[PDB]
Amino acid sequence: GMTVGTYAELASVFAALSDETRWEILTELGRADQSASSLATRLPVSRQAIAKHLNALQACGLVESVKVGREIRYRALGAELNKTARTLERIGAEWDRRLAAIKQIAESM
Amino acid sequence: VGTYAELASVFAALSDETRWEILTELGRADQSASSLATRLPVSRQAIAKHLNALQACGLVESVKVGREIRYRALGAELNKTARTLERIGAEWDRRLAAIKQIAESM
Amino acid sequence: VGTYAELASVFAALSDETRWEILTELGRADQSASSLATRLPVSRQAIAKHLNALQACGLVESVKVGREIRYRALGAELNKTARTLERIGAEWDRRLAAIKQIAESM
Amino acid sequence: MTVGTYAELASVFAALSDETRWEILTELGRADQSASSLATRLPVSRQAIAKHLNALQACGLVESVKVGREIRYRALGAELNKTARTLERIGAEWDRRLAAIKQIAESME
Repeated sequence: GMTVGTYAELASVFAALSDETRWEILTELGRADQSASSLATRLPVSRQAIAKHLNALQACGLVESVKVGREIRYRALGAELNKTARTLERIGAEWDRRLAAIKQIAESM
Repeated sequence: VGTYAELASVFAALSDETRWEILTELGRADQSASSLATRLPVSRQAIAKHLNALQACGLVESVKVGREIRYRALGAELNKTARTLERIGAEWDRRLAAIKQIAESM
Repeated sequence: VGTYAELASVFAALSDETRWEILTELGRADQSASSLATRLPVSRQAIAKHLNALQACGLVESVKVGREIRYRALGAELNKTARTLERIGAEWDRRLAAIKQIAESM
Repeated sequence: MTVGTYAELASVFAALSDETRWEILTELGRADQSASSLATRLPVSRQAIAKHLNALQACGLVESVKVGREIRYRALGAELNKTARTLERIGAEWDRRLAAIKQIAESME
């Protein structure tokens, strides 16, 4: 389940989710659509850093822009968190099955 | 919660291709650090540094087997992380579905 | 949906400036095509054409008054139009509010 | 009922002067829809739908809603409400003036 293809496909998500500040942004954006200037007013992160985090989050599919008329807001999306979660379950299940084989053969008289 | 600090650490550990390679190895069989250094293009020292990061976030544990230390990959941490992401994603998905229904339903 | 053919005709009538100018003057008081010419900076040709359009969409009616024909603005037709827009507007504002109550923080 | 009222409302009156634009507004007031969606629903060409949408956006009766690959449109009540306020005022004034004339005529000897 760990193939290099999986890692290459999820690498940008893993990188995105490796930062506490990005989780802070995601949590905000999963609660209510917000502008970058809403986020800047809330968090101790500069407007330019927020822009960079938002671009990284949109590029890997964790955030989408929502532009209504002239107003630009952002929204967190579950699709990539769900995909990541399914992959981490499948890999966790294989490690578990593997561990069960080893425990079982340690018992063989 | 400390939940986001722990998520960030796990993804920081997974984000590195060398750690992914180590976990791929361990996935298939628990191994000593010397074994991993024999198999991979990094030094015994680099392996110990990666292993420390993998242990510190709960993805690997060391275990003394006879006269040697082995490392094992821990499914429980992948399952816990997955369950957290499923919770969070289900709420974002509920909200998206609600928005699209009121905004777009034909 | 008979409403929208009639809405469109009312707005087509209101959409021309010189026709607006005539209509406003009638709203002040009924008058003949003659008195409209005397009172307004407009041609007799334009009055004839716009009075026809205003009548054909129901915003004005002609009345025989002794030996003259006068034209009267029909505030009922404005009120019916305003009431229709207010209903429609209300139905669009409710959908907007609903979307908003889900999508953004109130 | 000033010529300033006309100057500002002129583009709205023009937009509302076409039954096809009313049909497009009715659809967009019930559901945000793409131009493609509208063309599936109405016997109007995509070119015509595009021109009408441009017209409706320019006077503020519709806004675009852009989320992903998707561009949709939404009817907004705001200009309808402003127009209705103005027509209601004008109608009420005509009624007042008519009543005042009736009293003048009754007092004529």
